[PDB]
Amino acid sequence: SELEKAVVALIDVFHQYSGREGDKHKLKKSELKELINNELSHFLEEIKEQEVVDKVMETLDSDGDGECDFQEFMAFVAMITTACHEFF
Amino acid sequence: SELEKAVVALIDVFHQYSGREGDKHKLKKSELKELINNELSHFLEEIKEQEVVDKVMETLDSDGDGECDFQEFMAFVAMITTACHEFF
Ligand SMILES: CCCCC#Cc1ccc(C(=O)NNC(=S)NC)o1
Ligand SMILES: CCCCC#Cc1ccc(C(=O)NNC(=S)NC)o1
Ligand SMILES: C[As](C)(=O)[O-]
Ligand SMILES: C[As](C)(=O)[O-]
Ligand SMILES: [Ca+2]
Ligand SMILES: [Ca+2]
Ligand SMILES: [Ca+2]
Ligand SMILES: [Ca+2]
Repeated sequence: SELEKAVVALIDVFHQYSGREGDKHKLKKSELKELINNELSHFLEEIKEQEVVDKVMETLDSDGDGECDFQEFMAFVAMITTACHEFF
Repeated sequence: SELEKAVVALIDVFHQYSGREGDKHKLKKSELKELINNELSHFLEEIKEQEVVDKVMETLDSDGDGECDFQEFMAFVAMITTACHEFF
């Protein structure tokens, strides 16, 4: 179904980005930035400044380790979906 | 992108199911049951018993109003994705 498709897309995109460098299970700042810029260009403004990279991670980073893990990525997804859900 | 596709699929599926009866913004038990049975047949066992319908809603229903709203649907999605994410 389309829902099952969306579930595996969420898994797949996190993984193409998280596995690039360092911890293959977490998104560092440069990997988060590339995900947003390449994969969310219709929902979010392109990130061009280091201070925005820094602030975005600061916001997503619930447990405070400096990176975005899968659960944190999932909360980020829920935020965008809710924002899109109620624009309409 | 495939991620933006997944975001709009999440919105769309909740809405086709929630708007069927009563509150057009919330999933009652029969609407939740149909969503899981029709749209999650590869991830979850088909629900055939009222006690399972009752227990599933009890689990998803964080604020205690007897129905599943959008934020609660989003937490349910995060649970299935995490379960699927780490099966592999
Ligand atoms: C082509 C679709 C564009 C039409 C549209 C839209 C729209 C309104 C608000 C958002 C959005 O996702 N923002 N996310 C935020 S503010 N951060 C969590 O997206
Ligand atoms: C065709 C794919 C089947 C292969 C597979 C798989 C798989 C393992 C675990 C789950 C799952 O989503 N369970 N969700 C639960 S337990 N409730 C929150 O799915
Ligand atoms: C070694 As690689 C292509 O996952 O950065
Ligand atoms: C009136 As209807 C087709 O949204 O249940
Ligand atoms: Ca990484
Ligand atoms: Ca973190
Ligand atoms: Ca309803
Ligand atoms: Ca509820």
